[PDB]
Amino acid sequence: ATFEIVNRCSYTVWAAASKGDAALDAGGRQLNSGESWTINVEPGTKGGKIWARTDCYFDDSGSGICKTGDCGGLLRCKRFGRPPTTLAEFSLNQYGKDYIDISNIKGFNVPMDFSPTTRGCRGVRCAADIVGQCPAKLKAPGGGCNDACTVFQTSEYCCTTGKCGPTEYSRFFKRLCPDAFSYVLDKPTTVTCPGSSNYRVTFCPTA
Repeated sequence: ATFEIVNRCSYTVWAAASKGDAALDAGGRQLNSGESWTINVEPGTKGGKIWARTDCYFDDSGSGICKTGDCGGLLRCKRFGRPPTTLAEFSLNQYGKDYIDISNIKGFNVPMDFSPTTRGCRGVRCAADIVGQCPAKLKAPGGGCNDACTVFQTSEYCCTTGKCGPTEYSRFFKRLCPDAFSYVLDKPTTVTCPGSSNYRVTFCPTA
C-alpha cells in the first residue's frame, strides 16, 4: 500500500512510520514545508503508525534527538515515538478490510488529516489548535500537549485494568477533535476501508 505523507505545515517535520517492532519503509525522513514523501507499507501490516516529529537534530549517521516523537534518537524509526504525538493508525488487510483512525491517546504535537486516496471510505482529521488550547497541566515543556496517562501515570488515565472512563483531560481532546480517540476506551472513530486501499497523511491540513 502507498502512503503519501505531505507536510503542509510552515515548519519542517520529520515524518516517522513504524509498527512498533520494525520500521515501515525507511522508517523516517525529513519533510520541509510543502514536501511530499511516499512510502510503501506491506499488505497485512497490523498496528502501523505514522506521526510527525518536531525540532529534530541528526548527525551524518542518522542519530540525534527530536523534541516531540523521538524514536530512540534515530532518523529512521524502528520503534514508536515519544509522546506527545498525534497518531495516524492503521491495520491493513484484516479479513479483507483496512482500518484507519487518528488517536490522541499519546497526546498531540502536529495537526493531521488521514484520508484514503482510493474509493470506498472517508478520511479522519484532527486539525484543531490543541497545542494552543492545551490545559496547563498537560503542556509539554519540550513542546506539544501530553495525554494524561503520560503526565500522571494512573490506572484511570492509562486504562491499565481495561476499566476506565472519560476524564476532564480526555474530554478536552475529544472536544477539540471529536473524530480522534481521546482515551483507550473511547467510542471508536475507526473507519473501515476496502482492503488494500492507499492513503495520504497530511500534516497541518488547514494551515
